[PDB]
Amino acid sequence: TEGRSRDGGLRLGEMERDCLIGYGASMLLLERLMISSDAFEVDVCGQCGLLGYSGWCHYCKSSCHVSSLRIPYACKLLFQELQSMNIIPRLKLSKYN
Amino acid sequence: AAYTFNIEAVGFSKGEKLPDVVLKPPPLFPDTDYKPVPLKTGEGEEYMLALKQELRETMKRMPYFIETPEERQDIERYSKRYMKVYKEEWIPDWRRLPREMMP
Amino acid sequence: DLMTYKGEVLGITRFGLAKMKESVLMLASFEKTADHLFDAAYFGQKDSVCGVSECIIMGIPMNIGTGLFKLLHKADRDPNPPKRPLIFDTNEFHIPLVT
Amino acid sequence: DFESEFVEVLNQQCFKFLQSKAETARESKQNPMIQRNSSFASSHEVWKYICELGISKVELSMEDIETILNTLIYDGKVEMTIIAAKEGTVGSVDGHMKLYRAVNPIIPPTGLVRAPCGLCPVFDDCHEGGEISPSNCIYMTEWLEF
Amino acid sequence: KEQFRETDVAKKISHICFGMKSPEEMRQQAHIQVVSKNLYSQDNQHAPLLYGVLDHRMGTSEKDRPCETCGKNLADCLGHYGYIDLELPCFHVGYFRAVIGILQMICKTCCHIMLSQEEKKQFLDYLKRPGLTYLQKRGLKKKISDKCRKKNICHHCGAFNGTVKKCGLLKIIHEKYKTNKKVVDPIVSNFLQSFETAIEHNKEVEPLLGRAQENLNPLVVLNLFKRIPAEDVPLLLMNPEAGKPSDLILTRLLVPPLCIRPSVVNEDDLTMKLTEIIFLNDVIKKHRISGAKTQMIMEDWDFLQLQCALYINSELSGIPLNMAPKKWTRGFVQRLKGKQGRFRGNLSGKRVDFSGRTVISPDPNLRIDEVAVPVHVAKILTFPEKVNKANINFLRKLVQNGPEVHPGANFIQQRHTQMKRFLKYGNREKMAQELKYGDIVERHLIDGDVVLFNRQPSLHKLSIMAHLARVKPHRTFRFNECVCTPYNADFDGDEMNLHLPQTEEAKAEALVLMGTKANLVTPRNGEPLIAAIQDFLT
Amino acid sequence: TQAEIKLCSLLLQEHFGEIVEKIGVHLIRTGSQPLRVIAHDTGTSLDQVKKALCVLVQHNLVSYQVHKRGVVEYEAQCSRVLRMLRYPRYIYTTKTLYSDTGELIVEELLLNGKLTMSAVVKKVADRLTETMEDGKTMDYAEVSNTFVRLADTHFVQRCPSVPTTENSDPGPPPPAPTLVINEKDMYLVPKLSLIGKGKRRRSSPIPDDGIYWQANLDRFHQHFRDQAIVSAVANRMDQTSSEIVRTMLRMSEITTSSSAPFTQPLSSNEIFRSLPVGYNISKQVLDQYLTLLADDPLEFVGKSGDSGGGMYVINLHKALASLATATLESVVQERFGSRCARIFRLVLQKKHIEQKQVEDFAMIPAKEAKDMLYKMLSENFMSLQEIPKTPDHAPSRTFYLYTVNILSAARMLLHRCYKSIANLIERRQFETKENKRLLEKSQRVEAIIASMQATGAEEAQLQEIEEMITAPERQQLETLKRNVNKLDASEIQVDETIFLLESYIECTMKRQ
Amino acid sequence: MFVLVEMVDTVRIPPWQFERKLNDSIAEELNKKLANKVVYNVGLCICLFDITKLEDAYVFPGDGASHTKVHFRCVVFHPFLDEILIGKIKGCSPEGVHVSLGFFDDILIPPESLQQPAKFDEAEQVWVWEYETEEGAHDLYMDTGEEIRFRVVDESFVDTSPTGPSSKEAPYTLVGSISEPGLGLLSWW
RNA sequence: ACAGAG
DNA sequence: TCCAGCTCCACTTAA
DNA sequence: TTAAGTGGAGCTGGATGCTCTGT
Ligand code: SF4
Ligand SMILES: [Zn+2]
Ligand SMILES: [Zn+2]
Ligand SMILES: [Zn+2]
Repeated sequence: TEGRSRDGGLRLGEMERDCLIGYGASMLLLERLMISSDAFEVDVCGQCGLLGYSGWCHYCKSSCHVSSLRIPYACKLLFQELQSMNIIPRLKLSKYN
Repeated sequence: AAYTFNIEAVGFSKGEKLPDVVLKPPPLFPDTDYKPVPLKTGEGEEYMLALKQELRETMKRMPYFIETPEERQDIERYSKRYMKVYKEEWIPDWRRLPREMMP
Repeated sequence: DLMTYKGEVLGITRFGLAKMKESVLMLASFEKTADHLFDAAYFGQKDSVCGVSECIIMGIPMNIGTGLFKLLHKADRDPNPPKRPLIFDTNEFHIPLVT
Repeated sequence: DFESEFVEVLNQQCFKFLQSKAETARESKQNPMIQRNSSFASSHEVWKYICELGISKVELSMEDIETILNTLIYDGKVEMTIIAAKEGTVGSVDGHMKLYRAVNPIIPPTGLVRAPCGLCPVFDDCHEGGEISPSNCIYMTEWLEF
Repeated sequence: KEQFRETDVAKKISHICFGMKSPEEMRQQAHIQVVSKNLYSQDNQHAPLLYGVLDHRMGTSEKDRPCETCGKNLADCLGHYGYIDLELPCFHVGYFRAVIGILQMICKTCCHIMLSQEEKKQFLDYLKRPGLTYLQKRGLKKKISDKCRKKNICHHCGAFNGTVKKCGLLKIIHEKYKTNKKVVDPIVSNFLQSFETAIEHNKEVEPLLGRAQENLNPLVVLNLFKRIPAEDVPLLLMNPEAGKPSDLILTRLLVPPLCIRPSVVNEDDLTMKLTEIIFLNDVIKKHRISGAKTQMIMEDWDFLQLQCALYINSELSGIPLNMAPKKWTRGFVQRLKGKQGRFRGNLSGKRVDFSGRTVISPDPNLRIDEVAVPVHVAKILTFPEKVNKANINFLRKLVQNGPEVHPGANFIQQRHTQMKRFLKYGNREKMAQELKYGDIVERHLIDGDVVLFNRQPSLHKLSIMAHLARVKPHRTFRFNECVCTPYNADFDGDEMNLHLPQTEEAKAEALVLMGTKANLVTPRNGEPLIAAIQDFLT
Repeated sequence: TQAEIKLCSLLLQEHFGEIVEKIGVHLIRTGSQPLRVIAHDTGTSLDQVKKALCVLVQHNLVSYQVHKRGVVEYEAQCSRVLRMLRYPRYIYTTKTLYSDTGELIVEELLLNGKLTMSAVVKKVADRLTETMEDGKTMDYAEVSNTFVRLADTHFVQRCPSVPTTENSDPGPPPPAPTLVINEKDMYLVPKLSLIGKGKRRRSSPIPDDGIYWQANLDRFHQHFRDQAIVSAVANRMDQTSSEIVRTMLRMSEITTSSSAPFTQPLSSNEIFRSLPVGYNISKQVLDQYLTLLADDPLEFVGKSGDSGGGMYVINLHKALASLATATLESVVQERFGSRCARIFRLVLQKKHIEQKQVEDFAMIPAKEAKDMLYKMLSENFMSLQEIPKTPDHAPSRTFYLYTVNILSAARMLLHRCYKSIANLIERRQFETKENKRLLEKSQRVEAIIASMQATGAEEAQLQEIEEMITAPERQQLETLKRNVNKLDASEIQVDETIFLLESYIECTMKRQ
Repeated sequence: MFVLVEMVDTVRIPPWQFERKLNDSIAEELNKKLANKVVYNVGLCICLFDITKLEDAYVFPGDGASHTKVHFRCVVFHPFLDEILIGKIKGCSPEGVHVSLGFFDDILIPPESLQQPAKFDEAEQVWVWEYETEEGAHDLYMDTGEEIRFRVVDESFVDTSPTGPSSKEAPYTLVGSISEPGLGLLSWW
C-alpha cells in the first residue's frame, strides 16, 4: 500500500533501479523487486504458450505440458491485460539448465 | 442508470421500449425455417457415386500411396518372413526428373 | 561510440533507441508504450528476454554484473564411472539369424 | 404497403393466367415464330381478366396492376417486352404497348443449397476442434436421417 | 502400482512471442459467453447475474465469494476469461493503421499482393536469410509497400487500384473511380450512369455522385482478408504462425477476469464499457428486426466502433462532438502507459516491504560504515535466520526473549511448512526447545546486519550504500558526517530510506559491492567523496 | 485460400497419404522453394522428401524450374490439386461420348498421372477382360482406335517433352532438363504395329518410349461449358432451339480459343448442313429461330456480321455472367426465401436503390423487407454505396444507395463452397474412423467366406457367419452406408456449383 | 526377461549431503523416484542398474543445492509378446483368471483364451476344466494358486494422468493365453 | 484534487 | 509548451 | 504535350522529476 496511514512501505523507483544496476548487483535487484514485493507462480502450458490453472490447460484440454514459472504478479497481470487487448504473449519455456 | 454516451444520440426519443436483458445465451445450433434441397437422382448421377468410391479403394492400393515407415520393433523372430508386407515398387523416368532426386 | 556504432549519429531520443534496441519490452517500457506492443503483435515479433529491462520485468537475474558467470560445486565425484558389464546381451554371441 | 395479405393471392393468380396462355401456344405447336407471339399476353387483357374474377369489392385499378405485374418479374417468373402500338385494342401508352409471358427458370437449384452447409446461420463459427464442428453438427445429424 | 510423474517442473522463460488470437481461438480459451447487461440482481441478495459481467465463473475479486470455475479464493486463483459476441465487425483501434497498410498493398478485387513475379521472387529470398532482425523487417515493410503504392493496375486480375486513405475516425475509403478532364475512361463511365433509379427519385444524388467512392468498412475488409492467399501473407510482414490478416478485425471480444478489475474502485471503467458494448449489441439486433432506417443502423454501428475503441484507448483525437465522453475513463492503454502505468509504476519500480523511513541526525562517534537504527524500527524489520549448527544456541535465546525485548523474534517457521507461528502467543521456552535444523527464525534486526540506506533523489550510484546496523534508543537514523557528501544530506529535517535485504545472497552483494569502504571514490573522475567536512577541517 | 489449403490437405491424404500431403501443403502455402529447405522446414528425412516430390510431379501436381546457380525449385499447382475432386465426372463424360474402352483409357491416365501410349493400350486390354467371358479376348487394335479418336477430339494430349540433348547443349548434364511444350505434336500419335491380347489374371525395345500422354482437363471444361449454355436454352426457349445452340458450339470446338469473348461466326447457310438430318425444319424457319434468340435481352447470341446471309455468334462470356447470376440468385432463394430473392433481383436490375423504393417496388412491407436487406449485407450478398453530402461522412447526412456486385459475391460464394466440401469430407471420415471396430468385425466374418472360397471349402461354414454377435449390430452398418452415400453424392454435386462460379471468375480476369 | 532403459534426469542434491561421494548420493535419490513405479511407454522400473555419465554440478542462483544432469540405465520389467512366464494364481473371478508374478499382479487370462473343454463356470468363482477320463469337471484353479505357465499375447498402457483441474486404475495391464499344449499348471505337462 | 517537506 | 514522420502539392527534366 | 521523381509546406501525435505527509 501507498503510505504511512496505510502502513504502506517504500518505493524502489526507476532511479534507484539505475543505481543498483551500476553496482552489478543482480541478486539484490531480484530480491528487492521480486521476492519482497510480488512473488507468484503461474501454470504455463509449453504447447500453446498460454497461462493455465491448477495444472490444467483449458485451451488444449490436456494436463501434460503444464509447468510452473516464478513470475512477478504485476507481469502476470500484464499478461492478462494484454490478452484482453488481443495482444497475446505466447511464452516458450526451456528447462532451467 | 445513464451511460457515458447520450442515449438520445442513438435513439429512444420517447423514453421507453429499451431492448430487454438476455438471461440465457442463445443455443449453439439455432432452429432454421428453411431446409436443404433434396439430392439429384438418376441412372447417370448414381454411376458417378459408385465410381467415386472405387477411386479411394484403388489409389490406396496403387504404389503411389506412400505409407509411413514403421520403427522401434522390439525383437526379431522367425515370424518375420511369414509377415513381411510384400509390395512391388514403381520406378520413375529419370530423364524428366531432376538429377537431385535419385534415391 | 554508442551513438555511432551503426554508422549514423543516432540520438538518445525514443527514435534513436528504436533503431539501436531490438527488444519490444525495453522499447515499450520507455515511451510510446501502446504502439510498440501492437506492432509486435502485427509483425509477430519474438522478444529475447536477455536484456536488462525485461529481466527486471520478468523477474529473472540480469546477465551483467554478478550474472555473467556460473558456479559449479566442487563435489567429490567421478564422471564416466566404471560400468557394470553385461553378461548375456553381448555382440560376439549373437550373430544375426537372417541372411 | 397496400395490404400484405391481399397482394399474396394476386401474385399467384396473375402467374396462373400467363402459365395458362403459354401452355396454349405450346399445345398449339403451329409455327414457332407465330407461337412466340402467341405466348405473349396483352398488358391490358391480363388486367381486364383479373378485375373480372371478382375477388374483392374494391376495384383493381389498371394503374396498380401495371405495377403489380413487376413483382412477377422479380420473382423471375415472367418476362416483359415493350412493343410499339402499331395496332392494339386500347394502346395504353402513347406509341407503346407492353407484353408479358411466363418463363421457366434459367437453371435448376444449385449444388450448394443441397448440402446443409449452404444454408447454415453459424457458418462463420464452425471449425474442426471447436464447439461447433462438422463431427458434431445437429443440422447434418438431422438431415442425414430423413 | 503407481505411474511415474515429475514432481516439480520448474522451467525458465526462453522468449516471448507476441501475436494475436483468431476469433475462434478466443472461444476456445474463454469459459463462458457473456450476454447480460446488468451488473447485479435487482433483489437485496446482491448476487451477480449468471450470464452477465461480474459472473464468478470468470474468477473472484472478494474473499467473501469464491470463484466458480476452480473453487478457490482470491489468493489462489489466476482468473478466467469470457467472451462477447459482436453482431457487426469492428476495427480494432490498435491495428487500424496496419489495416490500411495491407489495403494499400493488396489488390482490392482479388486480394493478391500487387507485385510483379520478379519483386516477389526478390523479397521472398531476402526473408530467408538467418538472423533477420526486427529493424530489418520494419525497413523491408516500407520498401515492399512503396512499390505497391506506385502501381495502379494489378498484374493478376487487371482491376484498377486507386489510393486507400483515412477519411475520418475509423473510416476507410478507396478511390476506385477518379475522374479527370481528359477523355473519359470506360469503366468509370459505366458507374457514373448506373444511378438511374436513384436520380429519378432523389434530386441530391446528381451533385454528389462525383464524390461517390468505395467506402471500405469492416463487413468488406473482413471478407477480403479471408481471401488473401497464404503465399502472399509473409510479404505483408505478418508472421503466419502468430496471426492472419483475418484476425485484425474483431468479431468477438474477450472480457478480462474479475481480478484484473476489482469490485471496489464501485465497478471499474472496463466493466462499464463492457456493459455499453453489450447494450448496443442488443440495440442493433433489435433495430434490424423492428425496421429502423439505414441511417439509424449505420449510426449505431458507428457507436459500437467508438465504444470498442474507447475501451482499448480512451484518448482518441478525432471523436465528433455528438459522441465525445462527458467523463474521462481508464482504457487499457491508459493503465499501461505513463508514469502511473504498469511499466513505470508497477514493473520497473515498485513498493517493497522490509523498508523504513525516518528523520536523519548526526552522530560522529559511529564509524563511517555504520548507521544507527532505532529500536522501534529494529523490532519491526526482521531477517529470516535459517537454523543450523552454528546458530542454534544463539537463536534459542532470541526466541525466548520474543517480540517485546529487542534481541528477539517475531515469528518461527517449521522446516517443510509455510504457515508462520506468531511468537507473541504460546510459551516461547517450549518453542525454543523444539527448534530443528532447517527451521527459520525471523529474528529482529541486530548489530552487524547489512542494511541499505538511501536518500530519495539519486543522481549517482553512491546515493545508495550498505551500512552495518547498530541499534540505539533515539528515533532518528544516524551516521558519521563524513558520509554526508555522497548522500547530499544536510540534517535540516531531511529524511532517508532504509532497506533490509531478506536473503543471504543479497547481503553479500550489498556488503562487497555497495559497502562504504568499497565506495570511497566516485566512479566519475575517481576522486574521494567520503572525507572530512566542516568542524573536522577547521 | 485457407479454405483451399484445408481442402487440398484432405485430398492428398486420401489419395496419397501422410508423408506426401506434408510436402504438398507446404508447397501450396509457401510458394516455390529449393529442395534442401523443404526437408528442413518440415523435419521429414531427405529420402522421404524425394519420394514425396517424385509422386507429386508424376501426377502433374508440382512443377519444377531451374534458377540462378542451378538450383531446382519446385512449385505447387493449387488449382490442379482441387481438380482431383472432379475425376468421377471426367470418367463419366468420356463414357457418354465414347464406349467403355474410352472410359478405361482416361481412368488409367488420371490414376497413374502420365502413361506412354504402349502402356495404356496394354492396361486397358488387361482390365476389360473382366467385362467379357467365353473365350473372347480384348485385342489391342480396338483400344488404339478409340485412343486416336480421343486424340483428334483433344480429350487426351501429349505431356511436355524432354529436349534432344544431342541437338541442343551437348555436354555436362544439367540439374534439371528444362522441359518445353511443342505445339505441333500434342495431338500427333505414334504409329504402332504391335498387337496382342489382355491376360485374364491366371497368375500361373519400345518405339513410343518417352511419348507420355495425359488427360487434357481444359478440354473437359469446354465440354461442361457447352452443357451449361445448352441446358439453359433448353429451358427458356425449346429443345429444338437448344439443338441449334448445340450445333453452333460443336462446330466452334476446334477453331476458337478456350478463353475469348466471342467465338468464330458461322453463317446460317453452313449451320443448315451441320444440323442432323432428322430435324424436319426448313432453312427459312431456321432463320426465324436465330432472330428470336438474338432478340432476347439475355443475349446468349448476337449478330456480329452480315456477309454470306445471316451471320450469328454465340456469346461465351455473357452466358457465364447469366449462369453465375442464376447460381447466385438460387442460393439467396433457398437460404432466405422467395420474398428475399425478390429483393435480390430487384436491386440487381435497379442498379442503385434505396429502402423506400424497395418496399414500393416489391410490394413487401416495412419490418419484413428491411430485415431481409440487413441480412444480405451481413452475408456479403449486397453492398452500400454511401454517397456523402460533406467530407464528414456522417451517417445523418448521406444517402445509402444499395448495390449488388456480382463479381465479389461470386468470389465470396466460391469460398463458401470450398469449406462446404471440406466439411462434408470431415463428416464422412469421422464416421468412417469411429466405426473401424465394426468395419473390421464385418470384414473378418466375410474374410472367412472370401479366404478358402473353393479349394477344400466344405458347406459347414456358411451358417457360422451370422452366429457372431454382429447380427444385431448390422442396423448400424445400414445407417453407415446411407450416411456415406449421401455425403459422397453431395461432394459431387457441389462441384457443379464451383465450375459455374469459377469459370465466370476465370474469364473476367485478363491476367495482364 | 527384463530390459535396460536409457534415461536422463536433473537431480537436486541438497547441501547437507555434501559429505558423501556424489555417485552414491545420486543413485539413492534416483531409486527414490523410480523404484516400483511404472514409466509410461517402457514398463515397471525395478531399480537403477548403473550411471553411465555424470555432467557438471551447477549451483543456480537463489538456491545452494547442486543440480547435475545424470545419464543412467534402469532395469525395467518389460516382457516381449509371446514369452513364457511362471506365476501363482491370486484369485478366481467371473472375468477370468488373475495371475501374480511376484511384484506384478495385473495379469489377465481372459476366458476367450482359456482351455476349450470347460468355459462357463456354474455359478462358482473357481474356474473349471473337464476331461472325460480323469476328473469329472471338478478340476480347478485352486485358491492357493499353484504356479501356472502362461504366454503373454497382449499388453496395454493406460495414461493415468489428471483429467480436469486438480483440487487409481491399473496403469500397466498384461493379457495372457493358456490354450496351447504345454501351458497350464506345471503338474499337467 | 490541492497544500506541504527534503 | 517544443519536435520528428506522413501526406499533399507545385516544379523542373525527359521522352 | 505529359510521366515521373523530388523539392517545400502543413497536419498529426508524442513527450515534459523524484518521493512521503496530510485533508
Ligand atoms: S455447422 Fe455443420 S452443417 Fe452447418 S456449415 Fe458447419 S459443418 Fe456444415
Ligand atoms: Zn495448452
Ligand atoms: Zn478460478
Ligand atoms: Zn488483383
